[PDB]
Amino acid sequence: MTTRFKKNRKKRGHVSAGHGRIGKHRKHPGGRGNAGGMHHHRILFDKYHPGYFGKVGMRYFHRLSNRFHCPAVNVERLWSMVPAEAGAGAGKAPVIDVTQFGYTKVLGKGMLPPERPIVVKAKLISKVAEKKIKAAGGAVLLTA
Amino acid sequence: MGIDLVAGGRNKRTKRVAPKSDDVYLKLLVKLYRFLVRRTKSKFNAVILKRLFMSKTNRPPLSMRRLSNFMKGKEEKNIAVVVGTITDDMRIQEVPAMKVTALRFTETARARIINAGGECLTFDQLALRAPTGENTILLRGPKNAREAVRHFGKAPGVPHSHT
Amino acid sequence: MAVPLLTKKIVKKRVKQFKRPHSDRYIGLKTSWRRPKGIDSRVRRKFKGCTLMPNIGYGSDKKTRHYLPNKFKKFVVHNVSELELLMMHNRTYCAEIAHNVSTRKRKEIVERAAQLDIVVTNKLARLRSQEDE
RNA sequence: CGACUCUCGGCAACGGAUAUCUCGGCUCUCGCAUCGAUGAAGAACGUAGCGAAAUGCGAUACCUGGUGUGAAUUGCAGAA
RNA sequence: GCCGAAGUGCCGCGGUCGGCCGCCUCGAAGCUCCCUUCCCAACGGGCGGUGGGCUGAAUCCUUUGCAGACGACUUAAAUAC
RNA sequence: UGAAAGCGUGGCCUAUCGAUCCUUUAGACUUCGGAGUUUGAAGCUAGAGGUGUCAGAAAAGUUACCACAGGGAUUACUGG
RNA sequence: UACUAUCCAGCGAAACCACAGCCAAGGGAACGGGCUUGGCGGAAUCAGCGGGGAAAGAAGACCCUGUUGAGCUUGACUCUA
RNA sequence: CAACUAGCCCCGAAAAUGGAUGGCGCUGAAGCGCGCGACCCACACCCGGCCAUCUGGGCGAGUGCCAUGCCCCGAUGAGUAGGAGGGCGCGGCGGCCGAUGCAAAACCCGGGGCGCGAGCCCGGGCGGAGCGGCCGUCGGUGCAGAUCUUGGUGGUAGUAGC
RNA sequence: AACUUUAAAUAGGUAGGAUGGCGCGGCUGCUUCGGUGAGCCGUGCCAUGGAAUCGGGUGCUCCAAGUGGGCCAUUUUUGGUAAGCAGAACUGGCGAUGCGGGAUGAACCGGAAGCCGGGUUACGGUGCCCAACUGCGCGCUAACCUAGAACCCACAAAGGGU
RNA sequence: UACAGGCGAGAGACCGAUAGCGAACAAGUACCGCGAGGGAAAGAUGAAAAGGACUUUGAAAAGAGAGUCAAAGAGUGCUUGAAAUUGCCGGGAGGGAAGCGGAUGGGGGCCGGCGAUGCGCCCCGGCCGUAUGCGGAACGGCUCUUGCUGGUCCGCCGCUCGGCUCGGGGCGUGGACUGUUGUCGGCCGCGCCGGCGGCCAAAGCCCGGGGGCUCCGCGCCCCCGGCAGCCGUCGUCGGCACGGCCGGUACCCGCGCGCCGAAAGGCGUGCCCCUCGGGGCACUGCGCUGCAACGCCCUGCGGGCUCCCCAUCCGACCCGUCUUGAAACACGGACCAAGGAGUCUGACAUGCGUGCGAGUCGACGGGUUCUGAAACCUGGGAUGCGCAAGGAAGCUGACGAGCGGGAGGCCCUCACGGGCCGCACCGCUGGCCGACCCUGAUCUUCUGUGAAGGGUUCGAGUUGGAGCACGCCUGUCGGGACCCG
Repeated sequence: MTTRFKKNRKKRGHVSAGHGRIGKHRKHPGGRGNAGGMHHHRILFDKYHPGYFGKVGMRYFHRLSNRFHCPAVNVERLWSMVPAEAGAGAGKAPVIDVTQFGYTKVLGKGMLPPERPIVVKAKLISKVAEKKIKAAGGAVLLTA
Repeated sequence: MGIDLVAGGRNKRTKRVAPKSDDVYLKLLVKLYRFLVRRTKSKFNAVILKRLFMSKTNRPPLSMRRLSNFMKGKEEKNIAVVVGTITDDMRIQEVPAMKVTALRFTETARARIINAGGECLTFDQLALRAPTGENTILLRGPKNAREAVRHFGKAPGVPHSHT
Repeated sequence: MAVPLLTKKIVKKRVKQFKRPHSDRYIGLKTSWRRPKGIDSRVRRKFKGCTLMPNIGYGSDKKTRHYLPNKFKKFVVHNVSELELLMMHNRTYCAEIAHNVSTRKRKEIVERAAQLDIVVTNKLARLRSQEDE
């Protein structure tokens, strides 16, 4: 028996929260702020997945350093790295490579298990305090 | 008649060659297993038949990691029977060889496994050279793990006091 | 084997004939069986005399299913090409000329059918279409 | 035992369903810009040989000039 | 002659006539041709052949008022108290 | 506290109590987003101010002037 | 006593209809035309009739309920010309 | 002779539409209590045949092909609400094959036959221009109702009536 | 009932082993004034073997429909004079149940129902209806103020009879 | 960038006259209302009007003839012309009888069906010819340069023989739906007869003995020993006589294969028991599952199906709905035709399928075109591949895991089992990360740092990922949202 305003399930997903209960979230408001001004993206994207293709990754160009020991800016190898302040990379599963990732922030200590030459340098822009008093200098390489 | 007697009539029925088996290659392959199993002594090939019957939405992808880790000199390079597919999200250069047979391989896997050693064997060959089904492990593959046991929906499935 | 099974099907009959309840007094209500959905029907409750319901057990022997009473399997034959398939069977299958087929085309079906030796009902259908009682 | 009551068939009457038709609707898509006191949108009432209507038109009234096509218009009459 | 009933049938006589393994014969027991009751009684009807006989009723219109919602009831009129 | 071993997370035991919001109080922590400093504000964690229809809408009457959806789940009336 | 009804000639609807139509008692949605059991068992019908068909007309106006209205009142809630 | 025990029968035991061990009727019962045999008797039980479903087998080495096939098992099967499963019918579309003025579709048919059914098939009659089967695809897709909607037609009724 | 020393029955819980025991020897911040102990790890030993019986198999996970008004009988039981009453306790039914029986009856009795032939029963019957002994055996009953006649059930009592 | 109007176009898995717009047709018409406004019904003769002159009846309308037409069974009720209803007539039934309208059985009434007529053999008539040689070829196993073995067939000549088919002649066996009867086997019932033992066996009768009771005696009782005898009940075995039903046993059920005997049936030999009559017991392989009879198949008829009458039966009124319960003295429904209600979408969950897979998702777009398509392609963006906080943020999430039950495999063993490796999966105990709280080395832009050791806290984590896209069913939400109020 039905009249589809009983078993159909009432009309609206309230009374399951309203006086009945189960599921979802309960005890609601936490912090609030930020608005549409202070907004999107702090990225975390792992270094281990690029570290897989570090060895064959002379498509992000090596130069003075060896074929195996490869300069790669990881910023322009990671898609959608762009709108966020910094991407720092985690090391999950072992890496057995002599890769070199340049980052805007690093999970450094991360560098220590692939200490077999890695090049972990800071990003001038990571500081913030660099004098663009017209002048010239630091930024980060990029692509979409 | 009985309620006891009705109990026998209401029994199991897991049983199914899958509701729709679209893949003709899957369908002929299970026929090959069906023919050999009743003409051989092999418990193992009978297990394969069930795993290729009921669902494909249950067959688990298996990474190169953990495949390598249980053949660690305690299985001397046997044949790994992989129900679903090999996937390639690791680099160690794995074991220096291994004969891996599966239902399906990824295109990356076909290149990667054979250039580490052994040979990517098809399940057609597995049936051919081992209807006896010996010197063989059904290697592994999980879906029961951290993500997606009852961990579904939006916000999972909980520690457990209330849900 | 085949012969006593034929005898069982033809002589016994479950030609029960599944009539819908109250078909007799409401003309528009159809002769065709439809299952009484309501609890309140006597037919649903399985009272005898209220016309017994169709069930699988009423069903005939597997061999004698879709057979003509001659023990031939009936096939409606559209054209000359289909007669070649029937030729393989001979005794087992029958040829019966389709409704669509007109009188001239019936004749060519009959003469070919004679060669196969599957004369039964094929000839009979054609003869009426000519002019005959 | 006519009859009556009932039933069916065959032939019908009833009725306008069904099939098969469709110069129409319906919906989508495309192109186009272009009303008026210089008297509109809309109405009214007339005008065709024989017209009630629709359509067309306005006392220059089912139409005019000019132009194209190149012989019909037709229910009947008729002009030649 | 009886049984009045719901007698409608029963009983008696006498020939005639059929049937009678009642008794005796003939060819014969074969004529539904080597299991298929294969119809065989007669209460009744149908239908011919032939020997008689019965020589009409009823109903309509009309009418009466004895009678009536209309039929009907109840009277009358065709050659005569 | 008691010699200590011990015992003590209120009342010998069984009743005696309260969501999100919001405020209030504590934590000197975070954020106020172009950078600071300082007021002020907003957060997070644990308490208080409370809903007695007590798992927690924001609510007074009348209708014989009445209306409508339903009900014999149900009255007044018959019957049982 | 008139005019109907009735009967005629002409003319001619509607309401309403699951299927229909004889009772008694029994059990049963606890008051039957139908079932069960007994009694019965006029074709074909007309004029009448008001017991019955819990006849028909009307989603009971009453009465209860609905998180359904509206009219009204005010020391309701909340606003306002 | 008295007091008891407990059987049936009698009284106590009076209601309305006439009436109900259901009825007739029944008295060495057809009553009442009880015994003994025989017997009667549900879709139950058994045996056999058979259907589907479920279970277990089996048979493809190709080169007759349904191998989602075929064949052997045994047990089981009511069934509302409801679920899942496997089918049928209609309209149109892509494929494929057929049918036709020498008579299509449609419609009629106390005419035949098939399927458990959904339905299908075929004949005869009517008819006069296009249509159906099969494999995919898709729906404005199947009716008995809804105080149903719209059209037709009864009984009422040749009646109330005028 | 709101008393109980006492105190049943029917109900109810647990155990009857390899998801176990035992030997060996490791660690700890624990615990012991003490390696003392506790727990948990490696390694070895012991099978039908831990009452009975059964498992036409069982265990496990995901997801969704309907239901969300129940009603009845035996038994137990509270309120009420009672009720086909209102409300609990247990269970079976109806609901979701025909068929057979109770004349008849949604719930009682018998039994859960595929389709049939043949057999055989249940409940309940065997005078006739109405299939089937007017069968046998042994009693009782004579009813003019209601003869008697099948659980539930169609009512019935105190009390009286030389 | 927009476009439900207007104008002028192209199309659709659009609709097919109760549909589609209100309107296919004179439609915003006719009509309704005082008005605001409301608003239909209504397409089809035929190729061509060849739209029925003329004759006749009738007041006329019409009819009947005729003419016309491929067709008037097409006459402006017009193509087809369904259901309901109505008429005629026929059949069944009957005017002595009771109705759910059906089922079940039989008869009538009505009608379709029923091997082309089978087989062996021989004679005539008819036609053809193999083998082998010849001549031209599609084939095979294979090899696969290349090789060797095996082809068949047709053309149609040579050389030798022979066979088949239609019909007729001549002989033997006997086949055609369907109905009937005999039988073997299986299953089940049926009545009847017989044996032995149990229950120390004893009722029992004759013979013998004693006792009691009766104390009037007959008689009655009781007990004990010898005895034909026959008994109620329990158990078991044994034998007959018949029948129903199903099936004819289509692979191990059954059975034959040398001989006689109509027949059934019997006929070896050794062994052992009995040692009589007879018995039990041993000893080969193949092939294979229906027998007797009658009718007729056409003359003629069995039969099937519908109605009716008679027989029989649940007949809770017919269905649906509501309800605990519907026949209900609940509610709706005179009847019938045609409409007529879980749809479609966006975003979602599960399941199932498909692809690809640490990625995945072409189509905003651009290229291009056979043009609303299809094809091609871009960077991506979205989602995932790591998380956890309210937030700042996080040494920054890489050291890396055990145990028990575990399919299966491996090893040993003849097997039973034992041992080894152990997946799926499940349960459990840890470590690691974030949030939270402690711990805070060496160091250091002066408070940062985070080695190091922990915690009845907590997470949608890591501890050896699985997704994403597309689709379908079902569930879910917004939508008119199952339909209607």
